[PDB]
Amino acid sequence: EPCVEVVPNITYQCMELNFYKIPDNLPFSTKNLDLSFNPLRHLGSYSFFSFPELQVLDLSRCEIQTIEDGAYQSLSHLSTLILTGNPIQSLALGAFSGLSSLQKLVAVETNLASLENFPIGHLKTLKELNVAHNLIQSFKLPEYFSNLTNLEHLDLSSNKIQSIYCTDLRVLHQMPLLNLSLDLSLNPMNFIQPGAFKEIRLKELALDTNQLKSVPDGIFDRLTSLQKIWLHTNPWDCSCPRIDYLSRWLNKNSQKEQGSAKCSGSGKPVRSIICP
Ligand SMILES: *[C@@H]1O[C@H](CO[C@H]2O[C@@H](C)[C@@H](O)[C@@H](O)[C@@H]2O)[C@@H](O[C@@H]2O[C@H](CO)[C@@H](O[C@@H]3O[C@H](CO)[C@@H](O)[C@H](O)[C@@H]3O)[C@H](O)[C@H]2NC(C)=O)[C@H](O)[C@H]1NC(C)=O
Ligand SMILES: *[C@@H]1O[C@H](CO[C@H]2O[C@@H](C)[C@@H](O)[C@@H](O)[C@@H]2O)[C@@H](O[C@@H]2O[C@H](CO)[C@@H](O)[C@H](O)[C@H]2NC(C)=O)[C@H](O)[C@H]1NC(C)=O
Ligand SMILES: *[C@@H]1O[C@H](CO)[C@@H](O[C@@H]2O[C@H](CO)[C@@H](O)[C@H](O)[C@H]2NC(C)=O)[C@H](O)[C@H]1NC(C)=O
Repeated sequence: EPCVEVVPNITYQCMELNFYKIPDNLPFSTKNLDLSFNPLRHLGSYSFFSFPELQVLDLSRCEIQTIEDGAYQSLSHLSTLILTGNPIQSLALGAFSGLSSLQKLVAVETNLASLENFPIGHLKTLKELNVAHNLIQSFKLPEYFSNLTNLEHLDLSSNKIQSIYCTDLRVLHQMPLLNLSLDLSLNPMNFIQPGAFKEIRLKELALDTNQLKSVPDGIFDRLTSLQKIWLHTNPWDCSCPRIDYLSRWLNKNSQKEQGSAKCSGSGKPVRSIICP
């Protein structure tokens, strides 16, 4: 057997074994399958018919360019799907058909340019979507996000987002159950429009290591139950009264600040600024 048997009947590690096809020699009972670093290249319909009990499937760095309709149709119990580092160029509209239990979808560095085209609108069980390290230019969340009533973590870090506009979070405003962690850090973001966050419950908000010189007055005033926020490594303009709102807010909410937002040119912590 080429794969490593971690737990008999349950967990198999098939990493870097030059598989060009899904293995057919493993137990039907398998729950956890790691196929990372294999030249899989294309996933046809019913690729995982031998693995109906799968809960976790790792397809990281498998050179996958295309995923056909029903590629994972068999996988009614899959909770975690990992597609990190595949040069995906064709994702069929029914690519994720059958994934009735999916809670975590990891699509880091999958050549993703927009959420609009991304066929995940039927995955109502989804709790976490990780699309970090991609090519997304817009934070406008598509209408299908209203289907994702269990979403609690959205990672859009290391993308190509330059702005947050008011309309961007429109879909989320109608969703009271929401308790969302939102990572928008490591983006070339230099603009946040006034009123962009209106009373959403963002448990966590990361906007560090962007290109922000300022934020609108009152931008965070309507946030509900914010627990942690990252704002550091931005070129903050600490001239008064421009920095008045943000310095006041960070001072008051200092327990929530992770890391230290600092003034461009002086390095003084933004939370320590007091305008005359
Ligand atoms: C956002 O969701 C809606 C509906 O959500 C349902 O999704 C299913 C999979 C399941 O999770 C369930 O719990 C949700 O209520 C999507 O709109 C619906 O799309 C389906 C097609 O998959 C339509 O069903 C079809 O209906 C026609 C007749 O009307 C039949 O001939 C077909 O066989 C099939 O049953 C359904 O009508 C749509 N509902 C409405 C009111 O639009 C929507 O597509 C989705 N958004 C995205 C972009 O994914
Ligand atoms: C547990 O898995 C076995 C098959 O895997 C066995 O043999 C090795 C691969 C070994 O590493 C270890 O995983 C395990 O002992 C299942 O038995 C097989 O079931 C199929 C039908 O699905 C039969 O056709 C096979 O004859 C039979 N054994 C063989 C030789 O492969 C077994 O059903 C499964 N048990 C549970 C509780 O799910
Ligand atoms: C979002 O916040 C809500 C409100 O506190 C959390 O829901 C509660 O979670 C605790 C612990 O699991 C339970 O004791 C309460 O009964 C829950 N209340 C509800 C709404 O039924 C929720 O867990 C938070 N979400 C995240 C992702 O942390």
